[PDB]
Amino acid sequence: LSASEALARRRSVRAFTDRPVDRALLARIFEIAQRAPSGGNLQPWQATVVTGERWQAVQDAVAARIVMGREGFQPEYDIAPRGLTDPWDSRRFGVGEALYAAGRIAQFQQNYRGFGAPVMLFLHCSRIMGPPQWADMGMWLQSVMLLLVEHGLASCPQECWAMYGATVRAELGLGDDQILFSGLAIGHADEEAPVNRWPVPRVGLDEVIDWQGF
Amino acid sequence: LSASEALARRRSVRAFTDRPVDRALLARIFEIAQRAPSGGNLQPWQATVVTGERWQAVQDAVAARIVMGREGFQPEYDIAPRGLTDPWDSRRFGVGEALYASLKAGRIAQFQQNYRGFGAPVMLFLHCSRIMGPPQWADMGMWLQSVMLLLVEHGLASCPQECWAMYGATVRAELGLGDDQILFSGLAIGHADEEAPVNRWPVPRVGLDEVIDWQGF
Ligand SMILES: Cc1cc2nc3c(=O)[nH]c(=O)nc-3n(C[C@H](O)[C@H](O)[C@H](O)COP(=O)(O)O)c2cc1C
Ligand SMILES: Cc1cc2nc3c(=O)[nH]c(=O)nc-3n(C[C@H](O)[C@H](O)[C@H](O)COP(=O)(O)O)c2cc1C
Repeated sequence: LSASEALARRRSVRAFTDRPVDRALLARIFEIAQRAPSGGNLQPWQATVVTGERWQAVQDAVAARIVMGREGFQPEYDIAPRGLTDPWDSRRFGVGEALYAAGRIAQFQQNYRGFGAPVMLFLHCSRIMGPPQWADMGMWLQSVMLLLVEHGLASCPQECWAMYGATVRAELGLGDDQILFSGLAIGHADEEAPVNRWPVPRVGLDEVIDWQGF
Repeated sequence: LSASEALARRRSVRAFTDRPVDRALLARIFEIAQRAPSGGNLQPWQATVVTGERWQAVQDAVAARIVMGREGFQPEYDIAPRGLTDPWDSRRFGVGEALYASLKAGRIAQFQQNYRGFGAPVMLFLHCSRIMGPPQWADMGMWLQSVMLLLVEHGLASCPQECWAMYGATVRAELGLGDDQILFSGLAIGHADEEAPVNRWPVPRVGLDEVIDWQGF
């Protein structure tokens, strides 16, 4: 499977089968993903991969947070930018309706069970790391996501876990020197599920690339 | 070429031939790279791709700052974390070893080549709105790595370059970008000189032991 095809076929999967994931395969995938670049070769990404009973523990700890209402929230940072304008948000609303086309509470709690993935990756780093190092983490993460598709697996990046970073970090036994960026649900896609088959929009290049001197 | 092979063969190339880059191919690489994910599908990345005379103007303007010594610096942000400790600090000097081994004064001289994109014919400047936060910066990395892998797949090479953020204001000026924008990084783009010493040394990575923790398996 070519990089183009991997890129094309990678999507945020929100329904996984219970087909087990080969730990050997994941390990091999992480080996190659480490070839992602990073400023100064800092390789600042760190990951705690959980499954089974531990993975169920994280779910329950956060579940406890969730019933606490707005008091249970423990933001690691600002997920949505303060000062998001509505022309930016129309992008999320464009994908937001299509995902669906109150009830919302129900689907969003599925986030916190990783949409049924058997494995959950938690991507974190030292609190000393700055914005370019977070960009390095993105490079690694997208490397992982593409390798998963190539290898017959699927994934869903989830920043929703950062709503409860401290709880997650505590449950993972990570120090308060670490900060949680995102979760990544991992597993085999339910490839007959509707939520996994709608076409996902992107803006046109006219909104992205400016050419000069050509 | 498979995604695994792309990941494996992608390196930070610091010696390019002067074979031009096909504008058409670059355009085709960017529509596919746009399939990168992003929080909320915000797609926060923006890029200004320069070549020829424009790419020469950016070079000259930054060179003017460069001779100003350290009084000329215009950092967009903190490139290296201030107070960077081990294990991390040993990692950059170690790759620093291998990069120069395959080549004070001369050391300095080579580093300044950064500001000519190591001779690359094309330079992409990746930027975004200043409203964007750290998670949006990770979104940009996701996009950038998509581009770098697609290049490799199509026989092109690149060098991501944060060195340009040392003179962000000047670069933004020469590109005509507003101060609502912040420059993250450059990406030098071109055809790799596949006999260059600088391009053939094996690039180290830490073992998974330092990266991955497994729980419940
Ligand atoms: C850093 C990051 C965090 C994300 N967090 C979530 C999340 O918490 N819940 C969710 O449903 N999707 C999440 N996503 C998926 C995005 O909504 C998705 O990538 C975007 O809508 C584009 O859709 P696609 O990836 O299927 O192509 C996240 C994506 C990224 C890159
Ligand atoms: C965001 C970013 C900025 C970078 N900036 C520079 C740079 O300014 N100069 C340079 O020589 N290399 C730069 N690099 C390349 C890294 O040094 C390189 O990725 C690392 O040593 C690993 O080497 P490799 O990518 O060839 O495997 C940058 C990489 C990243 C991700």
